Amino acid sequence: ATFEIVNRCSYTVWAAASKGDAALDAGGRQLNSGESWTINVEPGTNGGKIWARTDCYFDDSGSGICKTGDCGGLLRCKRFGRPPTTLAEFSLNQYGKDYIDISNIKGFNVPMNFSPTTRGCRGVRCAADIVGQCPAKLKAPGGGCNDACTVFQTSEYCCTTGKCGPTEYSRFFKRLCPDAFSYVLDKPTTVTCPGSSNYRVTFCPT
Repeated sequence: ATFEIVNRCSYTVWAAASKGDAALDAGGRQLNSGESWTINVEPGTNGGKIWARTDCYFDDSGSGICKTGDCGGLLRCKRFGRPPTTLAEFSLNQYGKDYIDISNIKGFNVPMNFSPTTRGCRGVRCAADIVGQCPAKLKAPGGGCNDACTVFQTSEYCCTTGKCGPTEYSRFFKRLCPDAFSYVLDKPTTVTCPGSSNYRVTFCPT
């Protein structure tokens, strides 16, 4: 499957793509403002994620640091990124269908649209100014808006036992972005697409 990753932000981002135990495609790349990078994701990929990283520095070997979404200091991510990270999430060719969503469960750094480029389903978007509106206690000094699990490490926010409810913090993310997951047990906003659809992830769509 192809994923065109487009940076419409006025700032550089370093795109990242992983399924948690491996890179997807090269795993990461710099995207200056306006640049597009197309990756190939193997059919059947379960639990893939794409995200933006901000304020990165990498040496000539591809080792370094980012302020949001850092994946073990690598340009080419093999693991998931450090919160806060707005997440484009997908599982492809799952009993003949693809499933896509956006999640704020690991916080929010950069606004995102995640849409099919082929027929048969809708896209999802979280484009509101979550960083600007972020509750004081969730603001990450390194940049972005943390989720409450990251900040407070409670069973309720982290849904450790599988029985949590919405919270004042989750409701903030949900108010700003109704079509993204705001906590683990949120009413799903997952879209079913035809198996083997292709996609575009756009940072700063609006």
